[PDB]
Amino acid sequence: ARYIGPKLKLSRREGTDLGLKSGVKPYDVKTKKAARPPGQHGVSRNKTSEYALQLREKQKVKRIYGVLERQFANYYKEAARKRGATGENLLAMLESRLDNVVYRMGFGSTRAEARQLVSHRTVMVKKAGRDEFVRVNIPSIQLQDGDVIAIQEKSREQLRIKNAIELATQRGIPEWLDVDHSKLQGTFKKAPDRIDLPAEINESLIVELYSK
Amino acid sequence: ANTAQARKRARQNTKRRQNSASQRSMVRTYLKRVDAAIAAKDYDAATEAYKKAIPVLDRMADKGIIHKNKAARRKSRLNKTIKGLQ
Amino acid sequence: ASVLTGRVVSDKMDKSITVLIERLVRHPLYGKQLRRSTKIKAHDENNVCQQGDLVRIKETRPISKTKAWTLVDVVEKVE
Amino acid sequence: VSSYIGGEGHNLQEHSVVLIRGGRVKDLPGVRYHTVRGALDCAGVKDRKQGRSKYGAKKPK
Amino acid sequence: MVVIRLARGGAKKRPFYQVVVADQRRARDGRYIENIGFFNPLAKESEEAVRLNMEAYHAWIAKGAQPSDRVASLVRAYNKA
RNA sequence: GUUCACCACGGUGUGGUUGAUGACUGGGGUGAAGUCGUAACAAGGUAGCCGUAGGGGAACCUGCGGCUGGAUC
RNA sequence: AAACUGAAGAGUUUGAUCAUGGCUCAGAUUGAACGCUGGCGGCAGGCUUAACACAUGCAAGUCGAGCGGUAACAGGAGAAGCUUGCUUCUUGCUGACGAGCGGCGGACGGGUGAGUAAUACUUAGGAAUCUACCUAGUAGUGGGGGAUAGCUCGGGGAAACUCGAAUUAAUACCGCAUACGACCUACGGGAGAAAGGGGGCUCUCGCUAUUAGAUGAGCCUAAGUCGGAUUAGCUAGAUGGUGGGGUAAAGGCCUACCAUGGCGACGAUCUGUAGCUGGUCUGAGAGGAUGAUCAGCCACACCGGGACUGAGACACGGCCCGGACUCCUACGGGAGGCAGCAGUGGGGAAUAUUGGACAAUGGGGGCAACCCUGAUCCAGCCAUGCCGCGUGUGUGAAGAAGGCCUUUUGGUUGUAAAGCACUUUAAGCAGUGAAGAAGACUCCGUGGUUAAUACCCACGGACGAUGACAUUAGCUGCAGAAUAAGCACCGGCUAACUCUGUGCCAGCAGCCGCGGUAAUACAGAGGGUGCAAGCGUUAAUCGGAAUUACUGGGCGUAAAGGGAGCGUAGGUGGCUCGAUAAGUCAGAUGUGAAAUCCCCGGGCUUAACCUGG
Repeated sequence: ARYIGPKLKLSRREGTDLGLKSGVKPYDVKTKKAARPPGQHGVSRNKTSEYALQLREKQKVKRIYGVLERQFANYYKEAARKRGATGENLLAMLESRLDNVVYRMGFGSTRAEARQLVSHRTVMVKKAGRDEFVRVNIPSIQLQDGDVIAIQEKSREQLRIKNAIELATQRGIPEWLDVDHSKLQGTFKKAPDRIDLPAEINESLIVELYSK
Repeated sequence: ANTAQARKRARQNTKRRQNSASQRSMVRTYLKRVDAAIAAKDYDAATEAYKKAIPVLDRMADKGIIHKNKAARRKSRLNKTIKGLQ
Repeated sequence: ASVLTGRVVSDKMDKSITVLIERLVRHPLYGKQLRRSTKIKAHDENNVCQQGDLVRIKETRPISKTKAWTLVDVVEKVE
Repeated sequence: VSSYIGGEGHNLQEHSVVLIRGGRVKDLPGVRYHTVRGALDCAGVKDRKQGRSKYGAKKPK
Repeated sequence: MVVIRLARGGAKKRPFYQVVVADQRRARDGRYIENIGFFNPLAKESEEAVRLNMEAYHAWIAKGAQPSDRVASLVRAYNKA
């Protein structure tokens, strides 16, 4: 499954911007909220707890990447099984997801549209070494070093990708991705680093939530 | 028996078993001769009965009525006990 | 083959001795070793050794209902 | 054994075939089981709306 | 007798056979004497589809093992390359 | 075939172990606008408690020995 | 290079405190059930209870190239009633083939866990054995006889079947003759086999005796292996020996005699429970719990007992006897055993189709052709689990209406909706379309064989006979947001709060507790929180619990030092010089099945899954 309902109340509950809307206009005027979380009460008494902080951070990351609890707990399990920092590996996996990669490469205005673009078999992927693209419809496909992403020839002239590109131009393009707009192609040259990802997501909170 | 072959194996078993039981009984009587001769403590009679028990013992052992090991064991042991009779 | 060494605790059978084979066994949980002994009946064809001697036995084929070890070396006698 | 009929209202009577699960009632001595509502012959709660699956109440349409 | 045959593994509709030396009377996937290779029916052109220890295969042949018609042709098409 | 030997079923007698029930009876617990007292906690109004014996509707009391986990001294 | 990474606490005893200590909770897991809800796919799993009883179909056949043959079948040759193109009768002549004699198989594969606390299992070894088919050898396969099933003749029986006379074949059976090995030997000598069939004198399939392998099986030893002492003594073929028997083989396995032994607090005996293991779950680990699916071992086959045949059985779909139960009967007698696959009744909270094919991997038979295979490969049903995907995506404010709250005018539902602009994954419709197949047969060539250019064997080419799944996987089009969201919770632990109704009632509750007329705890509504095709509850295991503490706790007063001592077994134990190397440490070697776990890779669009090291 995936979240379908209104997106701005997610950011309102998180207290920050989750990039759930295209950057066509500032987040402040897009909602005139985010000073208070959704619902009747919002700003409340009886201050939050350590568990509340940990849960809110985990839900922040989950809602950023559109990933549900079972998938995200498998992500954490693999991240803790892999050599290195657990939170760093979890962020690396969530950023190596195919829908997030096409979002960051700019073919979708938002991550949900990028996911719906991948799922509808409009995005082709060429694994490093393989001399052939394949049409994939699995948004949670991880990309290795050197994987190439392309747009299906049937849908290269899309009136939504043609502004997702110009919006990505105004938002900023990561260095670990190489995008050719003329041929509508991208390359995942390397997994992103913790110094490249924003230093406002506290992954220590997630790692301490996932330890009972 | 539930199948034709099971029934055939059953009647075949009966015939084979009668045929082999007759020869098993023959082996047993040629050995009882030598045992009676030994129990009488008569070297001459023991040897004379042993000389007829030999080519029945090791002939039905070749037929399969007894094992070659059983025939060899009875041959050796009866010869030992007979030679023990002076 | 396999050779064990132990004292003769019984000899009152004909061509037969019981041998006390000591062994150290480590407790699986508490780690300490406990002295454990098994009585092994051995074959004493010539009825040589008496009770209290330290002898060596070796494994062989069964000789009796409970005898499958045979005396191979009397190393020390009682005092 | 003695079992508790939870919810407001029930149709149980003598010779009623019921399903019984674990779980003791704190303030009832000697009652260590609960009757499953909506299982075999114990009807669900009539106008239940919130926790309907805990009382065997079908989804109102 | 002793046979050299294939024990099926893999999954549904995606077989992967193991070349095993086994007593003939045992179950196809049951107890065996020695595992001396494998076979991928479905495989890619850049991947090992057949591996089989020739020294142990020859040892078991001289020893008495009888290959099946599948492993025999597998060796037939694996030694000609 | 007969007969003997071995032996399964089955039978007989006498016990053992154990489950469920049993008139009645013992203590244990739970339950409230009960009855009788007031034994313990303060020196609890005779310091208490322990072992033991006797006695008593009942908490208990009394003797002997012990302890302080006893006020006051 | 790597396998080397792992550890949280909270509530509740008090007016309050610290400690002790129990109870409860947050986690993970499941062959799960139930309640509400439910779109799809991949891969797994699916009677845990009655080893209850079983209707019905199938689960073990095959060989005519061992044999007599001809019941059916299909041809072929002639008799041709010819009825002129109707058409029949003789013939095993041929393909073949029912029943029958014969061989091989049926001891495998499949099921179950009742029994079993040790004729079990695990680990490590041993010697006194047998072993069909297979591999490599060795010596042979000579010559006769008497039968007999089917087929006849005559009965008996309701059936199941049966009785007698006559009688033919064989690779059925039995003498005789030889015997490299093999067996017995007193070592001088004695005795012991077989069978033929097939293709053009040869080769081949066989048969006999045997050797060495391999495989399998049997036997033995040591160690490990649940609870109870409110079970302490137990054993008389018992423990050992000799002669004899018995076995394929050691052995009280059996027997006669001789001796008085054997086992036991290091737990015998008696009892309760239980298949054991690799593993599985939990745990930081140590431990604790457990032994479904997959694999190894064991035991069992309606109940008890006995054996036969055979290389192998004391035989799941074999025999005999006895028993209980069900059935048939003409009342005299007979038949049967789903713990094989489906399936029925029943029990249960609860567990599936009376499906397809031997195409693939295997297994049985056959020279092959081919036949059999409920193993297996597939398909069906089920959210039972794991994994994946979807139920749209952007933009959209005087922030519409309606619901809810409110200080009555604002907030909130909320960019949420509507309106616009798009997209079509999965589902549907239409196409195309791999791989699973190993290339049978036939033809040619080469080499071996041979008297041979035959036959046969092997090798090398050409050829395309072979797919249950299957309307395959995948791929490409069409259509249109259309076909797709529920469940639990919201006092605290524990993320999320207000109205209305109720008034210690109705009810809730894991714990603490809540409910008395202004309940954030009941019930309903808004709003929210967490999960999501699932979500809760119950059951169950470990965890948290350092709450049996080995790692890793305590005993003055919280529970806890025996009234005190002497002492048996046991545990522990001074200094110095030597020996030994059992413990200990290190190294080598063999083993510790595979699967699983972990690490590095590889293949499914990803993942689950599969897989190499």
